[PDB]
Amino acid sequence: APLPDTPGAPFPAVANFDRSGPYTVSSQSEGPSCRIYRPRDLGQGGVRHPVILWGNGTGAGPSTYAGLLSHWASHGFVVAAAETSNAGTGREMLACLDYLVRENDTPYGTYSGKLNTGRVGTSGHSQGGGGSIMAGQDTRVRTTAPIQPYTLGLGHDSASQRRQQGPMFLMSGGGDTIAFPYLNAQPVYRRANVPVFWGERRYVSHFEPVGSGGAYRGPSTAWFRFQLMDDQDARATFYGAQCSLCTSLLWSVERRGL
Repeated sequence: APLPDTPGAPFPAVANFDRSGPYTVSSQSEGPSCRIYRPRDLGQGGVRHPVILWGNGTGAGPSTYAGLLSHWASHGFVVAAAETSNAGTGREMLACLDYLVRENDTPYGTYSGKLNTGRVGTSGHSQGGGGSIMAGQDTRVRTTAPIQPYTLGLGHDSASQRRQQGPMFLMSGGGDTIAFPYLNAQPVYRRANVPVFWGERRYVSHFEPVGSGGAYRGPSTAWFRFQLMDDQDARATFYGAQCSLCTSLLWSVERRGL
């Protein structure tokens, strides 16, 4: 850990990060209480799929975010969402990683030889966004993208903010009165020991990520494509003084080490 980077053929390019990708998707509950959203046909054309671990919002289940999870899977990601409605410690998210790792390496299953376990990301909404930070401490994790994280309690260890392994895309909502950004997101940005891109979407509430992922679906996808798939087309969304988010009137950007 990190696990070796084992890339396959390059992933098809897409013209929009917020539209579906080329793959037909499926989901199943399997492993240690994991709901996995993935391309129906794994390894099409020789691609090796990067992994995204997902933590739900407090009291929610994977289906609450089915539109977002499937969307990522349509791009070519295998998304392992912990089934738990309380994912703040990040432990259940990582149990799902342990299962995929094992499955990839075994000779005869669904995922055998199909994953790129050297390319792992974490994300989550609210308590699960705190859970993605906590899991981002694992050396197997290359990047995190917490969506409106709740970091004031519900299993969060603020020490984890200074022990990240890769770059973070921190997302907050200007109208979130449940995981108030100044109290839950600003401290994460302040303390991050890795390059951080903090995008605050003005006006949106704590329910914006539920379902299709709303305004966070495209940006989050561009982030994972760039970090996990080396998609250079997604690069400009976050890099440069003129990156897309940077010039958008609906996002407040704060960047560091990038």
